[PDB]
Amino acid sequence: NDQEKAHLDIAGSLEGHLRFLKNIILPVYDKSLWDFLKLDVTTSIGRRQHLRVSTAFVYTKNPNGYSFSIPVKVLADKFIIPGLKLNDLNSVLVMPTFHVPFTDLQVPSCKLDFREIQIYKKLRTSSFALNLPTLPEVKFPEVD
Amino acid sequence: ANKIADFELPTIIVPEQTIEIPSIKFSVPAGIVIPSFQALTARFEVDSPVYNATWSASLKNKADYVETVLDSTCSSTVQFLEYELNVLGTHKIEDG
Repeated sequence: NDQEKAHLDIAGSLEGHLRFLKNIILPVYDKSLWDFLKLDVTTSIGRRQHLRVSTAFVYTKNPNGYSFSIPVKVLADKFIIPGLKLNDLNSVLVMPTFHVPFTDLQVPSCKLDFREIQIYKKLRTSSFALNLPTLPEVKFPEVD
Repeated sequence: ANKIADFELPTIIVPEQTIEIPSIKFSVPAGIVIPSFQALTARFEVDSPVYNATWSASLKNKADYVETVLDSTCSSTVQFLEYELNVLGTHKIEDG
């Protein structure tokens, strides 16, 4: 199962030594097995006997086919998507930086759009810790 | 400890530790990608030296027509058990 095709294949092999049973005679026909079958190999004497079964299922699909995807614009460091232009709410909201007390978290500003969708490719979080004397202070370094 | 048993505890100094936070990734859908039907093949085969049979069904979709090919062959030790059936059907759709 991949993005190209679907493949289901099952095989079975049966081997035996059904030799003593190929040597049977039909008294009602007054003729033997292989005589009535008119087959000698594997049938007259009975050699190593085999049975093979094979099942193959293949479906072909296109990796693109019908691809309906949302249009996304990538300029430098932000993805801009032309969402539905419904002029009902405000135009754009700017959330400046905010400092969380009792820690050192630095959240950068954001610009959220109503008509379109703007997302920032990279988000940067500064390092911050606590103030615990004679205790193991867990300092979290910056993450992008 | 010295107050209770005149024996002070050994001093333990447990240093810095570095805890790993794995690089986590969340993948969210963007759009639908529904593949187009091109070909479907189903083959069944049985082999025995008294009976060898093979059926093959092939359903193809080319341009605006679906083709369907059916093969059914069989062989045996009796001179009236070995047959071949073939079927070819083309169905072209033009605006209904």
